[PDB]
Amino acid sequence: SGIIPTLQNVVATVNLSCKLDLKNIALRARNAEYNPKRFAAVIMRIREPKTTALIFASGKMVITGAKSEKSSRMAAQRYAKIIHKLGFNATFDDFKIQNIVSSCDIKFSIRLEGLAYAHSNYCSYEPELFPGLIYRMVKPKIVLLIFVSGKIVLTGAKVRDDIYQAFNNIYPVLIQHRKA
Amino acid sequence: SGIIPTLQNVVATVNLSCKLDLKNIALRARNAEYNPKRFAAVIMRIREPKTTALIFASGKMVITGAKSEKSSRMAAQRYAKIIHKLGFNATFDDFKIQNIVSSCDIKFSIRLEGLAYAHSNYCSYEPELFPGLIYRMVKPKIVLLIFVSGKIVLTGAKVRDDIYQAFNNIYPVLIQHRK
Repeated sequence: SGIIPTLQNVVATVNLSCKLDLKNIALRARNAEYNPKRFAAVIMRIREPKTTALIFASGKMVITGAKSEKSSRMAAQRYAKIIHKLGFNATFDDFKIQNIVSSCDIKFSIRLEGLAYAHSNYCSYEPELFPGLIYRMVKPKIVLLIFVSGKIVLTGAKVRDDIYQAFNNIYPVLIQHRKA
Repeated sequence: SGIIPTLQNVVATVNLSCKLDLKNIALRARNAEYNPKRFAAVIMRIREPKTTALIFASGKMVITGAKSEKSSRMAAQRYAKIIHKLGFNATFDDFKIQNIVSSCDIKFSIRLEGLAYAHSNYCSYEPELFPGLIYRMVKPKIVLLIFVSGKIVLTGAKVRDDIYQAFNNIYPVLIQHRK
């Protein structure tokens, strides 16, 4: 856990050109399952690197678990190829990153009460209801979760640059609220 | 905990017209303390209803703990009156609600994974990092925290109406992911 945000998860979507028989994908695929009472999609997993694909009846596919935009796109391509080798007429259309989650560690403790009451129109802190402080940044559009320990989670990014920009914005605020 | 959002906390600010001696407020006030190494403001509390005021050297005051907009304003007025009775020349200027937090309970469990992967551009779910699902609503501007238990917390509202509208918006999504 470094000071510069490390990507923890990238979620992407792609549209397959055709409707897929989910039960049959689960039957033929070596590492895919379909239990519609547990989850309304085929769950298919690749081991290296570790990702998961959620394959919906509509032909939409969600790819999750990747640690970068590049790794997300490569994973999506691999799942498409797996589905094509199973005999379905899918195409790879409209790949799009939907969310990027990241974290960092400033290595000092934060007095969350001080931060919350100094910036009450941008954040919420209610430890009875949730742990840590929720900061809604507007420029860029990022939601930060700020913890007493100095761990920071940044959510909602669509491109990496917004993650870094958001952290550059918040850092001088965090330093103002350091505690022992 | 009802289905309609109940306000849990209202945070407001007001500007006092004058700089205040924080040590002296803490000395003279029956229920106020000042420990600058612990918190950089006077902390003053009134018992009924329970609220807390944070009084800053700049003359800015934050009022917290109120359960409605009306109770927030009445509390702010009471703190101002307390400060005025202590001998400071403060005025009550620019009262403003900054945040309203609320909660409700839909009384069924939610498959958070289903909601997250159906709406991944609006929400984040990473239980290794945080509990429950964080949903950033745009219209109105509200952040919702959605828990497996069916408890919902709505944050970031400036007026009550936005809380209700945000919950009206999310409810049909939650019902789609019941477990």
